[PDB]
Amino acid sequence: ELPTFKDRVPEYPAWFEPFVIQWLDENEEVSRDFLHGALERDKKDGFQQTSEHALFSCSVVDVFSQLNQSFEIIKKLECPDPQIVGHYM
Amino acid sequence: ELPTFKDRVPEYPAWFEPFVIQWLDENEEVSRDFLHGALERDKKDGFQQTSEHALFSCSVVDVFSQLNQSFEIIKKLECPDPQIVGHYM
Amino acid sequence: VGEVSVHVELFTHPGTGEQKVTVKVVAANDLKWQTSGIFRPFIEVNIVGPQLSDKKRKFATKSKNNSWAPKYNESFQFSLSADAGPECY
Repeated sequence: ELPTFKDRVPEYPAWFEPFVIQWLDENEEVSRDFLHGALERDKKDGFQQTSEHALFSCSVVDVFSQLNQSFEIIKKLECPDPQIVGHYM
Repeated sequence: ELPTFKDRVPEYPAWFEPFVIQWLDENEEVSRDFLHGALERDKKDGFQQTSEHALFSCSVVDVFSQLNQSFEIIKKLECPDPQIVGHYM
Repeated sequence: VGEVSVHVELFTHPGTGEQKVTVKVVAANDLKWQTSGIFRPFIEVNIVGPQLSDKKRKFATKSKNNSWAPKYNESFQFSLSADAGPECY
């Protein structure tokens, strides 16, 4: 709210961005290990449909759940630099 | 790219060569005076190794930086006369 | 008091017909600053010209410890206005 910085896109997100990318990295690898676990749990479940009308099996759901938990951790930063956001994206 | 001059080694570098030579000279003096500076810093610092893996002291880095700056200018001329280039070299 | 190697690419931005100015800060050299302490040079780059109130006018390289010839290799990207030509900047 000081005029000097109301005048500007905040530069501070450039500081954290590598740590967010690191987090995105830790996150992806965890997510890929999770993906294999989920596929394999579903495979062990013989790939049953999630119900007789939910025609896909549960790993799909688990994965989207994970991906959303993950995405929301990003989204919760609301980085005011949209190019740094673009980089996360 | 005009046929008339793709048919030649360009003559314009011969215009500038005396100036590039004068520049190489000036650059040598600047390099030798820079060197004594770089060494005097390093000597006064008691020749600290630059780091625990850069087993050499800073004056090396200074000097090669100066040389590399100097070289890169010449190299960016890309003088199309190999004899003028040989002379520069 | 020294010199700065830059490589600069004006892009009459191939994506917009605005002008963007990429500035690769390669290095500095011959910095007349053999200081009474730890020298820690960094290079601020600023764009100057009309209609820049809404724009990031300033960048800086990282700093380099004890280095009168610090390399950077850091590439910045100013936006100019769309209206004012590059000769206004």
